[PDB]
Amino acid sequence: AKVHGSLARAGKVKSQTPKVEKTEKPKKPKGRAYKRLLYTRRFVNVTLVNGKRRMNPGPS
Amino acid sequence: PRAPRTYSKTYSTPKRPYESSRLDAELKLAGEFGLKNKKEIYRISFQLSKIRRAARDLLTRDEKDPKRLFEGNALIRRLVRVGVLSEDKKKLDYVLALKVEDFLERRLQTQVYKLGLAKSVHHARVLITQRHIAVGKQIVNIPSFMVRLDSEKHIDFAPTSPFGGARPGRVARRNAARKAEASGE
Amino acid sequence: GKGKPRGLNSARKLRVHRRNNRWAENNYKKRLLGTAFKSSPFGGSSHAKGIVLEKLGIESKQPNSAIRKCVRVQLIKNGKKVTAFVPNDGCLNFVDENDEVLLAGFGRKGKAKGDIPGVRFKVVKVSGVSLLALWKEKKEKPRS
Amino acid sequence: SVGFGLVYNSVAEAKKFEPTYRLVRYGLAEKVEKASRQQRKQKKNRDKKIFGTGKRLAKKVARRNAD
RNA sequence: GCCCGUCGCUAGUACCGAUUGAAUGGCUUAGUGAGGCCUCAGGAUCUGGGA
RNA sequence: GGACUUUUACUUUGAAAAAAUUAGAGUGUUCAAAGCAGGCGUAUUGCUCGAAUAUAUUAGCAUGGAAUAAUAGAAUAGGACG
RNA sequence: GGAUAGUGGCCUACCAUGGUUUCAACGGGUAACGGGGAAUAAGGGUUCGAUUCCGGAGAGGGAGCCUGAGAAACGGCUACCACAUCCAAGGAAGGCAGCAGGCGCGCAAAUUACCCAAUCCUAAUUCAGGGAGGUAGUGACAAUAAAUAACGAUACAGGGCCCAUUCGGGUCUUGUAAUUGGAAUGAGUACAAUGUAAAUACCUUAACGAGGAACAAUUGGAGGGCAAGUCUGGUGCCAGCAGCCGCGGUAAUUCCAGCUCCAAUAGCGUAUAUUAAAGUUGUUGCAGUUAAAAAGCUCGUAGUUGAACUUUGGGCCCGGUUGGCCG
Ligand SMILES: [Mg+2]
Ligand SMILES: [Mg+2]
Ligand SMILES: [Mg+2]
Ligand SMILES: [Mg+2]
Ligand SMILES: [Mg+2]
Ligand SMILES: [Mg+2]
Ligand SMILES: [Mg+2]
Ligand SMILES: [Mg+2]
Ligand SMILES: [Mg+2]
Ligand SMILES: [Mg+2]
Ligand SMILES: [Mg+2]
Ligand SMILES: [Mg+2]
Ligand SMILES: [Mg+2]
Ligand SMILES: [Mg+2]
Ligand SMILES: [Mg+2]
Ligand SMILES: [Mg+2]
Ligand SMILES: [Mg+2]
Ligand SMILES: [Mg+2]
Ligand SMILES: [Mg+2]
Ligand SMILES: [Mg+2]
Ligand SMILES: [Mg+2]
Ligand SMILES: [Mg+2]
Ligand SMILES: [Mg+2]
Ligand SMILES: [Mg+2]
Ligand SMILES: [Mg+2]
Ligand SMILES: [Mg+2]
Ligand SMILES: [Mg+2]
Ligand SMILES: [Mg+2]
Ligand SMILES: [Mg+2]
Ligand SMILES: [Mg+2]
Ligand SMILES: [Mg+2]
Ligand SMILES: [Mg+2]
Ligand SMILES: [Mg+2]
Ligand SMILES: [Mg+2]
Ligand SMILES: [Mg+2]
Ligand SMILES: [Mg+2]
Ligand SMILES: [Mg+2]
Ligand SMILES: [Mg+2]
Ligand SMILES: [Mg+2]
Ligand SMILES: [Mg+2]
Ligand SMILES: [Mg+2]
Repeated sequence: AKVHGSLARAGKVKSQTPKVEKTEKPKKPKGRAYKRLLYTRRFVNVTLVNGKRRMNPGPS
Repeated sequence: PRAPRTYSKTYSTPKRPYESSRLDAELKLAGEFGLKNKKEIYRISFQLSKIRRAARDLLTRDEKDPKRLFEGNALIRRLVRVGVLSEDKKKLDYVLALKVEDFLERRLQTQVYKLGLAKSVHHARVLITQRHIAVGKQIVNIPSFMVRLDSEKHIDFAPTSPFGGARPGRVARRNAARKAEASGE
Repeated sequence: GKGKPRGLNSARKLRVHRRNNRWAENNYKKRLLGTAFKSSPFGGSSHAKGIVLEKLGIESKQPNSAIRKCVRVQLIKNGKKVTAFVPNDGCLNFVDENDEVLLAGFGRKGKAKGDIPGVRFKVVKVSGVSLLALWKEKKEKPRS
Repeated sequence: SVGFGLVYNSVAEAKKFEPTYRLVRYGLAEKVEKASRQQRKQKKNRDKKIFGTGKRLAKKVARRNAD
């Protein structure tokens, strides 16, 4: 159908979302130590069991 | 015009990419044996798979068939050699059984921990890859060395590094140089 | 027994017969006609590089409403003229007419993507650099 | 460290049966050095264009400088 | 509710088609025919019938 | 050595058989991908195990089989044995 | 008969009318060198092989030939065609699908380096020559091993556990911690010796070389398929996303971001092709009343297919290889 529609707005929403700079955080261990940190997180000490289990909850 | 340098890969990847259960399963293993990769688990189950294959293909040949007896014995005597296969189950319907942790339970990584000497599967790694501990006088820095049973009695720190005498080495020797240089003259 | 001759010498019938019906397979026919090499904008090859003629504003298909921002490209090895998609927010700002671009497929075995009608390709690079990097900021567009 | 060793019955038998780079390593042979292997190639090839001695071609060219 | 076709707009693909249209490649009629090879001659010269 | 022999298919074992690749034995390249090494003493005058096996089909060759499936035979007897 | 090294329509005379074909001749196509083989893993298959070994063909295209034991040779010659270089304009010269290197072409591919030390080749030959070949450089083609951290103490918090009339912490550690603590090691840097033809790296190893400002892991994804949020801010059928289904028109679980989270991790996305899934090519193994599909009907050649029946039954001997009960 129509092919010469406007082009004015190309790059609109990216160029109007307010920047927020990344936040500086602890550096995560690479390799083994990470698989390690997961194991203890995922299994060893556990966290919750609300109903079952959740992995990225926020306000609950 | 030269002979091909031959090679092969040593690992294989899960058909299903995201099986929640196999994933939990895998991560635990890593956590138990101080692995860094899911590949290090892939590698082994791949070794296991082919072993199981040859074990299958053999056990369909007649009992007391030449190849079956030759290659079958050979297979078992290799497995027992490293301490994966139990002396009791020495007849390859339990090679056909077998399973991964039996293989895992035999890496240098593990043995260096299992009998004291490290008190952490991770410390176990770190130590090995840092030129401590050896098999003979021969130092080994590869965590997946796989301890050949009759080399288990000879695992100990190397005659070099600390932990086996012969120096503290630069990071401690730095502090000792800081004691007779500040306090004294 | 239905159809297929079960006989012990009927091999020749059995092969020929197959030969014939392979032609009802879309990939086998495509391969042997060489539709790849004959028709089809790209040479048979995986990507191809052309020059930008006009910046277009393709309106999407239903039930979507959008203007989809594409480029008419003239394939270098070919002269063949083709319309290609310029992905991610902006990027139509990266191109400009007469610029070189590296086109690639859309992952649909020929066949248009979603609400973009007619378009069977997508842009991957301009002036030798990559829309992607440009989009981020890891790299910059060349002099002229 | 594992290496390989030899020990000749005499030093005239070593000097003759040894690699000529080995007698060099040690100190019992001079490294008579030469032009780049490619320079020498280009030596040959220039000589290839000359039939006979050469110095005869000098004099015929000494005449050239007159004409 | 669903729904068919002409008709009208935009874009795309292929078809037919004056141009006895165009291009590349492989074989090839007829005509012309290089060059080496074989052969009939030849004889600058150079010796004992040959070179 | 002479004199003659209905043709086939199938299947068995076997010969002839490149290496590298593939399967695979032996060997602790520090592990491994590899490699085809290496291992023992008198480590001052040498001892020694290796460098396997298997697959290699269709065709051709060689041999065992005689089921399954073809073929030819004796009826104008121009038959078979002597 | 001639020709050839020699058989042969190889060629020539004479003579004849033959040779191939639905069991597919002949013709066309091939983005065709053939094999050893490669990729995919229930099996049966399907796809691929320009390319390390063997065979073949070629040297810009054709033809011709000299030498020679061997070439219809091209880093040999002659000619034509097509390119194309030098000139004093008279002429002369060239053949990278050798090694590098340049243009072009394109999605697509590295040094105008060293050496004959090895491997082997050739010559008159132990010696010379060898861009064969080896060496280094370029090199995330593939493939292997696997660093980015390890251990105590302390500050509460716990979960334990004995007791609980009730403070609770104290022992055995589960670990979340915004002060701590000394330990360890090669990434690198570098005496040295080793390496090597000479070097470079590797293996060795003196002196150096880790605390968050590193020596600081990535690549995609977080609605479903599909493992991980209904956080916060933005936009308002726009911008964009979405292999497919679908999201976006003002509280977006899909966009643009921040935070947090998942998967694989020195590697991860993407495009194209192919394979498995696919019993959606079906010999194994498909489907055809109504979903795609039985020719209106019968005859019929090729083709595939095609009932039963002929030495069976019984008796005797010989010598093996496993297995038992004893040894
Ligand atoms: Mg059809
Ligand atoms: Mg839809
Ligand atoms: Mg247009
Ligand atoms: Mg072209
Ligand atoms: Mg030279
Ligand atoms: Mg000379
Ligand atoms: Mg005309
Ligand atoms: Mg056989
Ligand atoms: Mg062998
Ligand atoms: Mg004749
Ligand atoms: Mg005729
Ligand atoms: Mg046919
Ligand atoms: Mg071709
Ligand atoms: Mg080939
Ligand atoms: Mg092929
Ligand atoms: Mg080609
Ligand atoms: Mg040739
Ligand atoms: Mg060329
Ligand atoms: Mg011709
Ligand atoms: Mg030639
Ligand atoms: Mg050349
Ligand atoms: Mg040549
Ligand atoms: Mg002149
Ligand atoms: Mg070249
Ligand atoms: Mg490349
Ligand atoms: Mg030489
Ligand atoms: Mg001499
Ligand atoms: Mg070279
Ligand atoms: Mg790092
Ligand atoms: Mg640090
Ligand atoms: Mg990220
Ligand atoms: Mg989920
Ligand atoms: Mg919102
Ligand atoms: Mg939101
Ligand atoms: Mg988000
Ligand atoms: Mg992957
Ligand atoms: Mg079958
Ligand atoms: Mg079906
Ligand atoms: Mg129907
Ligand atoms: Mg009918
Ligand atoms: Mg019958």
